[PDB]
Amino acid sequence: NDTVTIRTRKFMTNRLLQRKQMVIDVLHPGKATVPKTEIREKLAKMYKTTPDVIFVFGFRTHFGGGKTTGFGMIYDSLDYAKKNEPKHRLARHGLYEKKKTSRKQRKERKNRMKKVRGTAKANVGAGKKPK
Amino acid sequence: ARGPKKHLKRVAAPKHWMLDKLTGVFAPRPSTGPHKLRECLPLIIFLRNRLKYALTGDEVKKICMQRFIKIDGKVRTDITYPAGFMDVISIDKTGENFRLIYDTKGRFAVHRITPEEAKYKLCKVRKIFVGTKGIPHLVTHDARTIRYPDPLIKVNDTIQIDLETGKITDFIKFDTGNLCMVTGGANLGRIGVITNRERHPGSFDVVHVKDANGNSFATRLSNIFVIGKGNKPWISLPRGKGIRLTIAEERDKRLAAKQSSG
Amino acid sequence: PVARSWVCRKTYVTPRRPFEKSRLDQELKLIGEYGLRNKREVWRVKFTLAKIRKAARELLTLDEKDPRRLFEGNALLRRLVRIGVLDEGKMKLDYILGLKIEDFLERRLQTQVFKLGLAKSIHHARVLIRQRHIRVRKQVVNIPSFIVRLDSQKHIDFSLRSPYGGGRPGRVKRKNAKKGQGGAG
Amino acid sequence: VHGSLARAGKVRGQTPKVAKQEKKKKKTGRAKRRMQYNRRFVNVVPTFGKKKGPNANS
Amino acid sequence: EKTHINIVVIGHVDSGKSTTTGHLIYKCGGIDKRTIEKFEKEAAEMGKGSFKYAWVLDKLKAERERGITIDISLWKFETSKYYVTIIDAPGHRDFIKNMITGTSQADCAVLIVAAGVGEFEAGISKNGQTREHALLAYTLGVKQLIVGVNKMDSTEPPYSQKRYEEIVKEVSTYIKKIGYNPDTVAFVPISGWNGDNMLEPSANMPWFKGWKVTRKDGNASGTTLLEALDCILPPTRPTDKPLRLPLQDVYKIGGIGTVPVGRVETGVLKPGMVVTFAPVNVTTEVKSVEMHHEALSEALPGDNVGFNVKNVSVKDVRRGNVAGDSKNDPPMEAAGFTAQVIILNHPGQISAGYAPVLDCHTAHIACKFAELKEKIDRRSGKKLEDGPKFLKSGDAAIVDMVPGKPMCVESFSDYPPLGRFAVRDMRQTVAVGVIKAVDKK
Amino acid sequence: QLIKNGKKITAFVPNDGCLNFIEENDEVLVAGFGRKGHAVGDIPGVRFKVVKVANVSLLALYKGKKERPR
RNA sequence: AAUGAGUCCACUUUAAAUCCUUUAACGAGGAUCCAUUGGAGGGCAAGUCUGGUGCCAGCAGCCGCGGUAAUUCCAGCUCCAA
RNA sequence: GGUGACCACGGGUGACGGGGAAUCAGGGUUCGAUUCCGGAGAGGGAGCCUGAGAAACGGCUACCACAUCCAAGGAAGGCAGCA
RNA sequence: GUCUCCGUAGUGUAGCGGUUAUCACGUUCGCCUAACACGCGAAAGGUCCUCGGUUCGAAACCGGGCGGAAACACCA
Ligand SMILES: [Mg+2]
Ligand SMILES: [Mg+2]
Ligand SMILES: [Mg+2]
Ligand SMILES: [Mg+2]
Ligand SMILES: [Mg+2]
Ligand SMILES: [Mg+2]
Repeated sequence: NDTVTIRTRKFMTNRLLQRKQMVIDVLHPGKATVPKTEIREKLAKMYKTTPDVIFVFGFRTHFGGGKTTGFGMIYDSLDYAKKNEPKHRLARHGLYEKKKTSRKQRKERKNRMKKVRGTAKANVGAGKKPK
Repeated sequence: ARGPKKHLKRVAAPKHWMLDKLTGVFAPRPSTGPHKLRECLPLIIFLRNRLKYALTGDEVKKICMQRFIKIDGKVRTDITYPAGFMDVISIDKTGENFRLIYDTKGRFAVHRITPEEAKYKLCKVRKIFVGTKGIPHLVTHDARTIRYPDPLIKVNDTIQIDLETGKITDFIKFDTGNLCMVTGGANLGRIGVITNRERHPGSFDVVHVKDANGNSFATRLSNIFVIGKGNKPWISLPRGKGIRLTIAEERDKRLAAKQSSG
Repeated sequence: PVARSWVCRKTYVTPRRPFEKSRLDQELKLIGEYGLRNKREVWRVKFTLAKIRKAARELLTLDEKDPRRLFEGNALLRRLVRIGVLDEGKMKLDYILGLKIEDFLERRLQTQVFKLGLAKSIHHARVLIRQRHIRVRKQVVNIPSFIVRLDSQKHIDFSLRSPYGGGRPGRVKRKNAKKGQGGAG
Repeated sequence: VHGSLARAGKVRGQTPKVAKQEKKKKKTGRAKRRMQYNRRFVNVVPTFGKKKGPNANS
Repeated sequence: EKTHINIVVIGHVDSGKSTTTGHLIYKCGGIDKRTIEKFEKEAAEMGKGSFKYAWVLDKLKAERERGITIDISLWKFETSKYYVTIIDAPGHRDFIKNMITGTSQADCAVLIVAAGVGEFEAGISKNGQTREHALLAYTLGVKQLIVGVNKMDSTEPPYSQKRYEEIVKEVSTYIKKIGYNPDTVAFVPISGWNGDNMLEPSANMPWFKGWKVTRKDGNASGTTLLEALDCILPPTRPTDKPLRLPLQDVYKIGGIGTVPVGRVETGVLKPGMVVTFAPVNVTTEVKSVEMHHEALSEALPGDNVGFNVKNVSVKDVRRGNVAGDSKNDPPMEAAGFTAQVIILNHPGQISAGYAPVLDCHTAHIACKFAELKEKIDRRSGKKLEDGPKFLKSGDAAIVDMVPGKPMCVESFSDYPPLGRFAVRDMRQTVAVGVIKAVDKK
Repeated sequence: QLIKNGKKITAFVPNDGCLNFIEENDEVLVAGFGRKGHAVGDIPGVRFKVVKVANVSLLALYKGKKERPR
């Protein structure tokens, strides 16, 4: 924490997705890769925002420690951040849930429903028996 | 095949799209539109690879579906809409306008224009035919056709289409001594003046063009777009004024720029 | 199908005839004098010089004032004087044919640290580079075959994390210290 | 068949089995190249012999 | 939760061994009336109508045409309390090697004798096979069993007291001699060919009031076969002990490849780790496991399952090979072993170099007795003398042998199911014993 | 006798005692004997040599690195 | 004195992981944490060493070696090439 | 009438064609089933509905060769797609 | 898994419930030669595939198992 610094570059703003995006590098001379949460709040202090709208990813560390570079994303509002931002990053921040079944099981149910025609009760009870 | 193709491999994409090899297997495959897919710039790569407003196809799809991209004064939500030559791309939320013009190396460059200049657009007439009730027509280099043109307008001349009306306000005849631009082939992107036109019946006419620096080249007639009345262009030219300069005088320009910046 | 590239090329050529005393002795002399691991990484620099000389000879066969000849000749001479194997005043295609693989081997990082005196021998230089002790500018390099340019020549120095610049002594030093303090109160 | 296959492996059978002598490990790679360069490139011998081979059975 | 138990049916030739279990499976719901009537109509042509219930177990066409069981076969059903599977035995002098495999891959047994006159006497005798079967069950490790007498409907009078009493006392004193406890083992009268006394107490015979069984775990009373088998002792499961799995057979199923089939002795087998087969010393990742055409996530001990393996052929691994987890201690080829044996009967003296066939789990390998170490008392393992020169019947001894063919054996001190073995020659069990010390190659 | 096309050939066994590792009805792998369908050395009319027997290499058997599959 | 190959916390990566790069802590004196594959008559770099075998076994792409003192087979040692 | 020693016609191909690959004084000699373009095929043939576009086969019809279930009355097939 | 056949020196096989031998050989040794070639005469070579049972005694009479040669089935 004593020697960790954020530096921004390729900064630009767009109103198309209502955000400002940049590529940043953080300097840890002798420490591990800085945690994305730490980048989040430090960049929030940098741009006078809160560490709930900050979005960072793609942090690759140069050979031999020291510099690591990632792509930073800041939005004007959390509602816009929810509106246009990938669901996996929303789930990383905990704002999106993926509590669903496997792709294989989903395909099994989709193919089993094709054997039953029209009848709504037998079309919704298709996957009830072969669990 | 048993029908039309609706895929485009990444390596088989047009070279001027400046796509790489490792991102994926496929290319945008632009939808049918006013321009052929060989010389069109789809909006996905225009807003992802040229301006970096979007990082992915999904993001550029969101940008398009929020109805901010305006092409030729009309809102287009097609992610792979073929933009093409000198169609005005207007974004009002961020307030800039783009004119899609080839650079000196035959690639669509990011050319920014004022709104009062973006209000209009040059077109190259491709055919003139009279239709029913004796009504003349005019089909441009786009898919755009219009009725009741000036009878002085002939084939492969230039017309001034102002947006939001689709009408003609002025025109440039294809005449010796007029400023042109090459729209295909090796000399793509070169601004020059019509010096000669040799015509070969039953084949393609060849036009000889000299630029400002005196470099004279030639190209087929179908690759020429008249852009100026004599020597003043009717549009805003990109950087370099469409003057193709060789690698010998490109390298030392790079060295001078590096020396100035260092 | 797959979005790979599979564009690769070999960097060395084996000699046409094996088991000849003159070539074997010359290659062993080079290996011993420059601290190379095997014959592959001297055939590699021989192949590089062969490619450079082939390009220079072909350019020489081109006519004078030919713009392709001029452009590629200045490009090749610029690269040669950046890597430092050619003097800045010898900007001619004829002098490229006069080069030798010793000039290229002298520009290796392994030889350069030994010449600068960061290491006591060429083999010590190689192991010192491999154990992440040598840095160029700010990047640490662990590749002995790192060709050093003239601008990067001055910026070769010990790494900060290594126990030769900054602190943080090695594991054996720390173990010896803790054994010593566990033996003596 | 004329019946001469009964002698297969005869000499390898009769050969007395002597074990390999346990020896120090040999340096490999750059160290091996350094060693064999040092042996035959940096040395001065005052003895005659007309440049005898490296495996002299003197 | 539900516990799975293996049951093996042992009996004599033409003793209704398959017929009464066909009745059992039909009444408990393994087959249907349409299938059983199809079996009846198929038996109608060549006249073997008495074995229409037997052909459910007699899967082979050769078995059907010969009227006998050649090799063991498996079936499944669910009982009112827990889940069991059933194996039949050939019950024939020629197919002792076939039936001992099934009896070895067992948790419990049911023994069948025909109650008619002229068959029971031949069934229990020196030439009789009931003695051999009851011997080999305890030899291979059938801790608890039941007995059901079949075909008392052919007796005079049909369904009678005194015949039942005399036969149960005879078999009771025999099993008391061999070790089994008549109080623990249940005694049932069943009329196979007529189909009586499997689910309900048949009213044709009222003289039997039901049996009572008393065991160290608890007490139970029974009136029908289901009531008997719903109170059997649940065998222990040595899951913590590393994986051992002798192979009953190897099939080549079209679409999936080579599927070994065997009963899991120790440990848990699940798809997702590499396994090693001991006698052939080949390594292979398991792909899937499956019981009775039903997929499983685990193979608990006592489970007769077939498991699919990858990149091997049917000729690499054969019957009798034992598989085990390579991450744990891997089973592997044993040069020889030390065995303590109880010799049962042999017309001549037993000397060194005697090479009978040793039957251990599924492997049936001829082994030559390398030498004899000492003679052993019948009980307590008492020392008698050292360095024997000959042996006779009714004697226990320490013997070291090496199998002629490659074989994997496990000491009884480590793997109980693989420690048991039998010795067969002249169509009698010559010697019975266990393994103490094994060397490893 | 080759498995494909059933042709009968003669293959040299190239070491001191590797014939002892060869028995009847073995599945052997045979390669060329050096000069493209021409006899080599003092062996008349032999153009093939055994490389593997029973899916174990003759070199491995000769060096004792692994054993016959009993 | 210096380091990894490995154990292994965290970060990072990623749809989620893995791997790489970072980074705690262990981790080298036969540093047993063990480099192999083919050769040593010539072509063709390397032994007229020693012990067996005795035109046998075998080697040998080709010349050729082996019939009791084998620079060529089977081995030990030592050398050679990658 | 048309085509042929300027090689027709016929046969063979261990022939899909090309961009390309190996080798490398120059000239050449071999290889391109293989990710890009074009063609052809969906077990072998053949015939069709629909549709702008198919002689489609993860569409249909028939025959041939295989082959699944069956209560023997019938019914259902096409991995040169990913595994 | 079942069945059919075979299994004696190293090959080619006589063999008797009271004897496994010879033969073309194959090997070794003398036998002449620097090396041979040809040629003369002897010796060894068997748990009768293995293990047992019947018998006073078996290789052979019988029971197994093994290896090889034939076929029949064997689909978690
Ligand atoms: Mg040697
Ligand atoms: Mg073909
Ligand atoms: Mg091709
Ligand atoms: Mg294709
Ligand atoms: Mg088709
Ligand atoms: Mg079709």
